[PDB]
Amino acid sequence: RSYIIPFALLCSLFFLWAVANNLNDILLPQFQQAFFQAGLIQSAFYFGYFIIPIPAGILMKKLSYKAGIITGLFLYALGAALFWPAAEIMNYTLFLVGLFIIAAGLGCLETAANPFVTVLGPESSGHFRLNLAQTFASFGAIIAVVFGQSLILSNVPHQSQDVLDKMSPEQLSAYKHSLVLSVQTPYMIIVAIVLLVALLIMLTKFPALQSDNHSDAKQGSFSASLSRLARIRHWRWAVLAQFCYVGAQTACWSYLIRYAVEEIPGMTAGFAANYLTGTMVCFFIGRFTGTWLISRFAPHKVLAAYALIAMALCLISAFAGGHVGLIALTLCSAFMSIQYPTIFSLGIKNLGQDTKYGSSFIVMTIIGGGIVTPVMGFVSDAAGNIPTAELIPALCFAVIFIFARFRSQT
Ligand SMILES: CCCCCCCCCO[C@@H]1O[C@H](CO)[C@@H](O)[C@H](O)[C@H]1O
Repeated sequence: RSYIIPFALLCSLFFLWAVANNLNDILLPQFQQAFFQAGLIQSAFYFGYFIIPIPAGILMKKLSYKAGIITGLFLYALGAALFWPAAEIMNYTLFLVGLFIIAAGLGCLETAANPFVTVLGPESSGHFRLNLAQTFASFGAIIAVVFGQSLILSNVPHQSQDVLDKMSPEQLSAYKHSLVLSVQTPYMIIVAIVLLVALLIMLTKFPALQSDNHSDAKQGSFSASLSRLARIRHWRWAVLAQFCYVGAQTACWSYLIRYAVEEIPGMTAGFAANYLTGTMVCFFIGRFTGTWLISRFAPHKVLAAYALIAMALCLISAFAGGHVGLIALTLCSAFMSIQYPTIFSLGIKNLGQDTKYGSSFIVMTIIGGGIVTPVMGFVSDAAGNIPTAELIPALCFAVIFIFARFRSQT
Protein backbone atom coordinates (compact mmCIF):
# COMPACT_ATOMS: atom_id res chain seq x y z
CA ARG A 1 0.00 0.00 0.00
CA SER A 2 1.69 3.16 1.29
CA TYR A 3 4.97 1.41 2.14
CA ILE A 4 5.76 1.12 -1.55
CA ILE A 5 5.68 4.47 -3.29
CA PRO A 6 7.98 6.03 -0.65
CA PHE A 7 10.27 3.09 -1.28
CA ALA A 8 10.37 3.61 -5.04
CA LEU A 9 10.70 7.32 -4.36
CA LEU A 10 13.67 6.39 -2.23
CA CYS A 11 15.35 4.16 -4.82
CA SER A 12 15.15 6.96 -7.36
CA LEU A 13 16.34 9.17 -4.52
CA PHE A 14 19.17 6.74 -3.82
CA PHE A 15 20.03 6.84 -7.46
CA LEU A 16 20.15 10.64 -7.71
CA TRP A 17 22.11 11.07 -4.52
CA ALA A 18 24.71 8.54 -5.70
CA VAL A 19 25.04 10.57 -8.88
CA ALA A 20 25.22 13.92 -7.10
CA ASN A 21 27.67 12.64 -4.52
CA ASN A 22 29.75 10.73 -7.03
CA LEU A 23 30.15 14.03 -8.89
CA ASN A 24 31.41 15.64 -5.70
CA ASP A 25 33.93 12.78 -5.63
CA ILE A 26 35.15 13.55 -9.17
CA LEU A 27 35.55 17.32 -8.56
CA LEU A 28 37.31 17.29 -5.21
CA PRO A 29 40.67 16.04 -6.53
CA GLN A 30 40.91 19.09 -8.80
CA PHE A 31 39.67 21.62 -6.23
CA GLN A 32 42.30 20.05 -3.95
CA GLN A 33 44.75 19.19 -6.74
CA ALA A 34 44.94 22.99 -6.82
CA PHE A 35 47.82 22.83 -4.32
CA PHE A 36 49.70 17.92 7.82
CA GLN A 37 47.53 19.47 5.11
CA ALA A 38 46.11 16.30 3.50
CA GLY A 39 46.22 14.24 6.70
CA LEU A 40 43.51 16.66 7.78
CA ILE A 41 41.41 15.61 4.77
CA GLN A 42 41.65 11.90 5.46
CA SER A 43 40.48 12.59 9.03
CA ALA A 44 37.36 14.36 7.74
CA PHE A 45 36.53 10.78 6.68
CA TYR A 46 37.15 9.35 10.18
CA PHE A 47 35.19 12.30 11.57
CA GLY A 48 32.14 11.86 9.37
CA TYR A 49 32.26 8.07 9.47
CA PHE A 50 33.20 7.45 13.06
CA ILE A 51 32.02 10.36 15.19
CA ILE A 52 28.76 11.50 13.64
CA PRO A 53 27.27 8.00 13.47
CA ILE A 54 26.49 7.81 17.20
CA PRO A 55 25.43 11.46 17.59
CA ALA A 56 23.59 11.13 14.28
CA GLY A 57 21.95 8.10 15.87
CA ILE A 58 21.10 10.14 18.96
CA LEU A 59 19.34 12.52 16.61
CA MET A 60 17.43 9.69 14.97
CA LYS A 61 16.04 8.28 18.20
CA LYS A 62 14.96 11.57 19.78
CA LEU A 63 13.55 12.59 16.38
CA SER A 64 13.06 10.28 13.40
CA TYR A 65 14.89 8.59 10.54
CA LYS A 66 13.51 11.24 8.21
CA ALA A 67 14.96 13.87 10.52
CA GLY A 68 18.40 12.29 10.07
CA ILE A 69 17.86 12.00 6.31
CA ILE A 70 16.79 15.64 6.16
CA THR A 71 19.41 16.96 8.55
CA GLY A 72 21.99 14.76 6.84
CA LEU A 73 21.08 16.16 3.43
CA PHE A 74 21.34 19.60 4.99
CA LEU A 75 24.86 19.10 6.32
CA TYR A 76 26.11 17.97 2.92
CA ALA A 77 24.83 20.99 0.98
CA LEU A 78 26.06 23.37 3.67
CA GLY A 79 29.55 21.91 3.41
CA ALA A 80 29.32 21.90 -0.37
CA ALA A 81 28.29 25.53 -0.72
CA LEU A 82 31.11 26.49 1.63
CA PHE A 83 33.27 25.83 -1.44
CA TRP A 84 31.99 28.72 -3.55
CA PRO A 85 33.38 31.33 -1.12
CA ALA A 86 36.31 29.08 -0.11
CA ALA A 87 37.18 28.73 -3.76
CA GLU A 88 36.71 32.31 -5.01
CA ILE A 89 38.81 33.81 -2.19
CA MET A 90 41.18 30.85 -1.88
CA ASN A 91 40.64 30.12 1.78
CA TYR A 92 41.66 26.54 2.51
CA THR A 93 40.14 26.62 6.00
CA LEU A 94 36.79 27.57 4.51
CA PHE A 95 37.30 24.62 2.20
CA LEU A 96 38.32 22.33 5.07
CA VAL A 97 35.24 23.21 7.12
CA GLY A 98 32.85 22.66 4.23
CA LEU A 99 34.61 19.35 3.76
CA PHE A 100 34.16 18.25 7.40
CA ILE A 101 30.57 19.42 7.19
CA ILE A 102 29.97 17.37 4.06
CA ALA A 103 31.72 14.53 5.91
CA ALA A 104 29.17 14.62 8.71
CA GLY A 105 26.33 14.79 6.17
CA LEU A 106 27.54 11.47 4.76
CA GLY A 107 28.01 9.65 8.03
CA CYS A 108 24.61 11.08 8.79
CA LEU A 109 22.76 9.82 5.73
CA GLU A 110 24.62 6.53 6.01
CA THR A 111 23.52 5.72 9.55
CA ALA A 112 20.13 7.11 8.54
CA ALA A 113 19.13 5.99 5.04
CA ASN A 114 20.04 2.33 5.27
CA PRO A 115 17.86 1.17 8.20
CA PHE A 116 15.13 3.43 6.95
CA VAL A 117 14.87 1.37 3.76
CA THR A 118 15.16 -2.07 5.35
CA VAL A 119 12.48 -1.05 7.82
CA LEU A 120 10.37 0.62 5.14
CA GLY A 121 8.05 -2.37 5.12
CA PRO A 122 7.74 -6.09 6.08
CA GLU A 123 10.72 -7.45 8.03
CA SER A 124 11.30 -10.34 5.62
CA SER A 125 11.86 -8.22 2.51
CA GLY A 126 13.88 -5.63 4.43
CA HIS A 127 17.06 -7.11 2.99
CA PHE A 128 15.90 -7.06 -0.63
CA ARG A 129 14.60 -3.54 -0.14
CA LEU A 130 17.97 -2.10 0.82
CA ASN A 131 19.77 -4.12 -1.86
CA LEU A 132 17.53 -2.81 -4.62
CA ALA A 133 18.00 0.71 -3.32
CA GLN A 134 21.77 0.19 -3.30
CA THR A 135 21.65 -1.16 -6.84
CA PHE A 136 19.97 2.12 -7.71
CA ALA A 137 22.76 3.94 -5.94
CA SER A 138 25.36 1.81 -7.71
CA PHE A 139 23.64 2.48 -11.01
CA GLY A 140 23.75 6.15 -10.07
CA ALA A 141 27.51 5.98 -9.58
CA ILE A 142 27.77 4.23 -12.94
CA ILE A 143 25.96 7.14 -14.55
CA ALA A 144 27.94 9.60 -12.44
CA VAL A 145 31.25 8.33 -13.82
CA VAL A 146 30.14 7.39 -17.33
CA PHE A 147 28.17 10.45 -18.41
CA GLY A 148 29.28 13.17 -16.01
CA GLN A 149 32.97 12.32 -15.74
CA SER A 150 33.89 12.85 -19.38
CA LEU A 151 31.10 15.38 -19.98
CA ILE A 152 32.44 17.60 -17.16
CA LEU A 153 36.22 17.13 -17.34
CA SER A 154 36.33 19.08 -20.62
CA ASN A 155 35.99 22.28 -18.59
CA VAL A 156 39.06 21.43 -16.50
CA PRO A 157 42.44 22.97 -17.46
CA HIS A 158 44.84 20.19 -18.47
CA GLN A 159 48.28 21.09 -17.16
CA SER A 160 51.55 19.22 -16.99
CA GLN A 161 53.38 20.17 -13.81
CA ASP A 162 55.95 20.78 -16.52
CA VAL A 163 54.08 23.98 -17.40
CA LEU A 164 52.58 24.54 -13.95
CA ASP A 165 56.13 24.65 -12.59
CA LYS A 166 57.36 27.08 -15.25
CA MET A 167 54.49 29.54 -14.77
CA SER A 168 55.24 32.85 -13.10
CA PRO A 169 53.42 33.52 -9.82
CA GLU A 170 50.78 35.81 -11.31
CA GLN A 171 50.25 33.22 -14.03
CA LEU A 172 50.02 30.35 -11.60
CA SER A 173 47.81 32.60 -9.52
CA ALA A 174 45.57 33.03 -12.57
CA TYR A 175 45.58 29.35 -13.49
CA LYS A 176 44.31 28.22 -10.10
CA HIS A 177 41.40 30.65 -10.28
CA SER A 178 40.14 29.30 -13.61
CA LEU A 179 39.94 25.87 -11.98
CA VAL A 180 37.56 27.00 -9.25
CA LEU A 181 35.51 28.85 -11.87
CA SER A 182 34.93 25.38 -13.33
CA VAL A 183 33.75 23.59 -10.18
CA GLN A 184 31.44 26.53 -9.46
CA THR A 185 28.79 25.30 -11.88
CA PRO A 186 28.39 21.53 -11.61
CA TYR A 187 28.80 22.30 -7.90
CA MET A 188 25.72 24.49 -8.01
CA ILE A 189 24.10 21.58 -9.91
CA ILE A 190 25.25 19.19 -7.21
CA VAL A 191 23.90 21.41 -4.46
CA ALA A 192 20.77 21.93 -6.53
CA ILE A 193 20.27 18.16 -6.65
CA VAL A 194 20.83 17.74 -2.92
CA LEU A 195 18.09 20.29 -2.29
CA LEU A 196 15.70 18.71 -4.78
CA VAL A 197 16.00 15.50 -2.75
CA ALA A 198 15.66 17.07 0.71
CA LEU A 199 12.57 18.77 -0.63
CA LEU A 200 11.00 15.58 -2.05
CA ILE A 201 11.64 13.93 1.28
CA MET A 202 10.04 16.74 3.29
CA LEU A 203 7.00 16.53 1.04
CA THR A 204 6.42 12.79 0.73
CA LYS A 205 4.62 11.46 3.80
CA PHE A 206 5.86 8.11 5.14
CA PRO A 207 4.01 5.46 7.19
CA ALA A 208 4.69 4.84 10.88
CA LEU A 209 7.56 2.58 11.96
CA GLN A 210 8.25 0.83 15.28
CA SER A 211 11.99 1.54 15.19
CA ASP A 212 11.06 5.23 14.86
CA ASN A 213 8.94 5.50 18.04
CA HIS A 214 10.26 7.85 20.72
CA SER A 215 7.98 5.93 23.08
CA ASP A 216 10.46 5.01 25.83
CA ALA A 217 11.16 6.47 29.26
CA LYS A 218 14.57 5.78 30.77
CA GLN A 219 15.12 2.48 28.96
CA GLY A 220 15.24 4.48 25.75
CA SER A 221 18.62 5.63 27.04
CA PHE A 222 21.73 5.34 24.92
CA SER A 223 23.64 3.14 27.40
CA ALA A 224 20.37 1.27 27.86
CA SER A 225 20.04 0.61 24.12
CA LEU A 226 23.78 -0.01 24.17
CA SER A 227 23.97 -2.78 26.78
CA ARG A 228 20.88 -4.31 25.18
CA LEU A 229 22.77 -4.38 21.88
CA ALA A 230 25.69 -6.11 23.57
CA ARG A 231 23.65 -9.23 24.30
CA ILE A 232 22.74 -9.57 20.61
CA ARG A 233 25.18 -11.93 18.86
CA HIS A 234 24.27 -11.51 15.19
CA TRP A 235 24.30 -7.73 15.57
CA ARG A 236 27.60 -8.01 17.39
CA TRP A 237 28.81 -10.31 14.60
CA ALA A 238 27.43 -8.24 11.74
CA VAL A 239 29.52 -5.38 13.12
CA LEU A 240 32.59 -7.62 12.96
CA ALA A 241 31.52 -8.66 9.46
CA GLN A 242 31.19 -5.07 8.19
CA PHE A 243 34.53 -4.01 9.57
CA CYS A 244 35.98 -6.87 7.55
CA TYR A 245 34.02 -6.04 4.40
CA VAL A 246 35.11 -2.42 4.05
CA GLY A 247 38.58 -3.67 4.95
CA ALA A 248 38.63 -6.23 2.18
CA GLN A 249 36.85 -4.08 -0.33
CA THR A 250 39.18 -1.14 -0.06
CA ALA A 251 42.09 -3.59 0.00
CA CYS A 252 41.10 -5.00 -3.40
CA TRP A 253 40.41 -1.74 -5.21
CA SER A 254 43.07 0.21 -3.33
CA TYR A 255 45.96 -2.01 -4.48
CA LEU A 256 44.34 -3.24 -7.72
CA ILE A 257 46.25 -0.90 -10.04
CA ARG A 258 49.48 -1.39 -8.15
CA TYR A 259 48.87 -5.15 -8.55
CA ALA A 260 48.36 -4.77 -12.30
CA VAL A 261 51.47 -2.78 -12.98
CA GLU A 262 53.59 -5.06 -10.80
CA GLU A 263 52.20 -8.27 -12.26
CA ILE A 264 51.78 -7.75 -15.97
CA PRO A 265 54.52 -6.57 -18.35
CA GLY A 266 54.11 -4.01 -19.54
CA MET A 267 51.12 -2.57 -17.71
CA THR A 268 50.84 1.20 -17.44
CA ALA A 269 49.26 2.87 -14.44
CA GLY A 270 46.99 4.55 -16.93
CA PHE A 271 45.91 1.35 -18.63
CA ALA A 272 45.37 -0.66 -15.46
CA ALA A 273 42.71 1.97 -14.67
CA ASN A 274 40.59 0.07 -17.18
CA TYR A 275 40.61 -3.06 -15.06
CA LEU A 276 39.49 -0.72 -12.33
CA THR A 277 36.52 0.67 -14.23
CA GLY A 278 35.77 -2.95 -15.19
CA THR A 279 35.65 -3.82 -11.49
CA MET A 280 32.94 -1.14 -11.05
CA VAL A 281 30.92 -2.62 -13.88
CA CYS A 282 31.37 -5.97 -12.18
CA PHE A 283 30.25 -4.49 -8.90
CA PHE A 284 27.04 -3.05 -10.34
CA ILE A 285 26.22 -6.07 -12.50
CA GLY A 286 27.14 -8.12 -9.47
CA ARG A 287 24.60 -6.28 -7.37
CA PHE A 288 21.82 -6.30 -9.92
CA THR A 289 21.85 -10.08 -10.37
CA GLY A 290 22.68 -10.50 -6.72
CA THR A 291 19.50 -8.67 -5.69
CA TRP A 292 17.40 -10.72 -8.05
CA LEU A 293 18.91 -13.65 -6.14
CA ILE A 294 17.78 -12.12 -2.85
CA SER A 295 14.26 -12.33 -4.22
CA ARG A 296 14.38 -16.08 -4.67
CA PHE A 297 16.61 -17.00 -1.75
CA ALA A 298 17.58 -16.50 1.86
CA PRO A 299 19.88 -13.46 2.12
CA HIS A 300 22.44 -15.21 4.32
CA LYS A 301 22.70 -18.05 1.81
CA VAL A 302 23.18 -15.57 -1.04
CA LEU A 303 25.54 -13.72 1.28
CA ALA A 304 27.47 -16.81 2.33
CA ALA A 305 27.59 -17.97 -1.30
CA TYR A 306 28.98 -14.62 -2.43
CA ALA A 307 31.22 -14.41 0.58
CA LEU A 308 32.85 -17.75 -0.28
CA ILE A 309 33.10 -17.03 -3.98
CA ALA A 310 34.76 -13.67 -3.34
CA MET A 311 37.28 -15.22 -0.92
CA ALA A 312 38.00 -17.83 -3.56
CA LEU A 313 38.64 -15.23 -6.23
CA CYS A 314 41.14 -13.65 -3.84
CA LEU A 315 43.09 -16.87 -3.27
CA ILE A 316 43.24 -17.35 -7.00
CA SER A 317 44.32 -13.72 -7.18
CA ALA A 318 46.88 -14.12 -4.40
CA PHE A 319 48.27 -17.43 -5.69
CA ALA A 320 48.10 -17.04 -9.45
CA GLY A 321 49.65 -14.04 -11.18
CA GLY A 322 49.59 -12.41 -14.62
CA HIS A 323 46.09 -11.72 -15.86
CA VAL A 324 44.58 -14.77 -14.26
CA GLY A 325 45.09 -13.34 -10.76
CA LEU A 326 44.23 -9.84 -11.96
CA ILE A 327 41.00 -10.83 -13.64
CA ALA A 328 40.09 -12.76 -10.48
CA LEU A 329 40.71 -9.62 -8.50
CA THR A 330 38.53 -7.47 -10.71
CA LEU A 331 35.93 -10.21 -10.95
CA CYS A 332 35.81 -10.20 -7.17
CA SER A 333 33.81 -6.96 -7.04
CA ALA A 334 31.06 -8.85 -8.84
CA PHE A 335 30.69 -10.68 -5.53
CA MET A 336 31.52 -7.98 -2.97
CA SER A 337 28.48 -6.42 -4.59
CA ILE A 338 25.60 -7.75 -2.52
CA GLN A 339 27.63 -7.81 0.69
CA TYR A 340 27.46 -4.37 2.30
CA PRO A 341 23.64 -4.17 2.21
CA THR A 342 23.02 -7.78 3.26
CA ILE A 343 25.48 -7.61 6.14
CA PHE A 344 23.63 -4.50 7.20
CA SER A 345 20.04 -5.85 7.08
CA LEU A 346 20.95 -9.27 8.47
CA GLY A 347 22.76 -7.25 11.10
CA ILE A 348 19.76 -5.26 12.27
CA LYS A 349 16.63 -7.18 11.25
CA ASN A 350 15.20 -7.49 13.74
CA LEU A 351 16.38 -4.82 16.21
CA GLY A 352 13.30 -2.70 16.93
CA GLN A 353 13.92 0.37 19.12
CA ASP A 354 17.61 -0.49 19.04
CA THR A 355 17.66 -0.39 15.24
CA LYS A 356 19.02 3.16 15.20
CA TYR A 357 21.93 2.92 17.65
CA GLY A 358 22.49 -0.48 16.07
CA SER A 359 23.30 1.25 12.80
CA SER A 360 25.47 4.04 14.26
CA PHE A 361 27.96 1.31 15.17
CA ILE A 362 27.67 -0.77 12.02
CA VAL A 363 28.57 2.37 10.08
CA MET A 364 31.57 3.22 12.23
CA THR A 365 33.19 0.01 11.02
CA ILE A 366 33.92 1.98 7.85
CA ILE A 367 36.97 2.85 9.89
CA GLY A 368 38.09 -0.50 8.44
CA GLY A 369 38.77 0.97 5.00
CA GLY A 370 41.58 3.00 6.53
CA ILE A 371 42.86 0.38 8.94
CA VAL A 372 43.58 -2.19 6.23
CA THR A 373 45.80 0.05 4.11
CA PRO A 374 48.78 -0.03 6.48
CA VAL A 375 48.20 -3.78 6.90
CA MET A 376 48.01 -4.09 3.14
CA GLY A 377 51.17 -2.09 2.66
CA PHE A 378 52.76 -3.96 5.54
CA VAL A 379 52.10 -7.52 4.38
CA SER A 380 52.85 -6.42 0.84
CA ASP A 381 56.28 -5.20 1.82
CA ALA A 382 57.09 -8.27 3.88
CA ALA A 383 55.84 -10.40 0.97
CA GLY A 384 57.77 -8.76 -1.86
CA ASN A 385 54.61 -8.82 -3.94
CA ILE A 386 51.08 -7.43 -3.97
CA PRO A 387 49.35 -10.81 -4.63
CA THR A 388 50.15 -12.46 -1.33
CA ALA A 389 48.82 -9.34 0.36
CA GLU A 390 45.56 -10.12 -1.44
CA LEU A 391 45.30 -12.83 1.22
CA ILE A 392 44.10 -10.16 3.64
CA PRO A 393 40.84 -9.55 1.71
CA ALA A 394 40.32 -13.30 1.35
CA LEU A 395 40.73 -13.43 5.12
CA CYS A 396 37.99 -10.89 5.55
CA PHE A 397 35.72 -12.78 3.18
CA ALA A 398 36.28 -15.95 5.17
CA VAL A 399 35.18 -14.17 8.35
CA ILE A 400 32.18 -12.64 6.61
CA PHE A 401 31.15 -16.14 5.47
CA ILE A 402 31.21 -17.43 9.04
CA PHE A 403 28.88 -14.62 9.99
CA ALA A 404 26.59 -15.84 7.19
CA ARG A 405 26.46 -19.29 8.84
CA PHE A 406 26.18 -17.51 12.24
CA ARG A 407 23.92 -14.59 11.27
CA SER A 408 20.74 -15.89 12.87
CA GLN A 409 18.78 -15.11 16.03
CA THR A 410 16.39 -16.87 18.47
C1 LIG B 1 17.27 10.57 -0.85
C2 LIG B 1 18.11 10.10 0.33
C3 LIG B 1 19.40 9.48 -0.17
C4 LIG B 1 20.33 9.07 0.96
C5 LIG B 1 21.48 8.27 0.37
C6 LIG B 1 22.37 7.62 1.42
C7 LIG B 1 22.66 6.22 0.88
C8 LIG B 1 24.13 5.85 0.98
C9 LIG B 1 24.56 5.15 -0.30
O1 LIG B 1 25.92 5.49 -0.55
C10 LIG B 1 26.11 5.81 -1.92
O2 LIG B 1 25.74 4.71 -2.78
C11 LIG B 1 26.66 4.04 -3.66
C12 LIG B 1 26.81 2.56 -3.29
O3 LIG B 1 27.02 2.38 -1.88
C13 LIG B 1 28.02 4.72 -3.84
O4 LIG B 1 28.49 4.45 -5.17
C14 LIG B 1 27.94 6.21 -3.57
O5 LIG B 1 29.20 6.86 -3.77
C15 LIG B 1 27.52 6.35 -2.12
O6 LIG B 1 27.54 7.72 -1.72
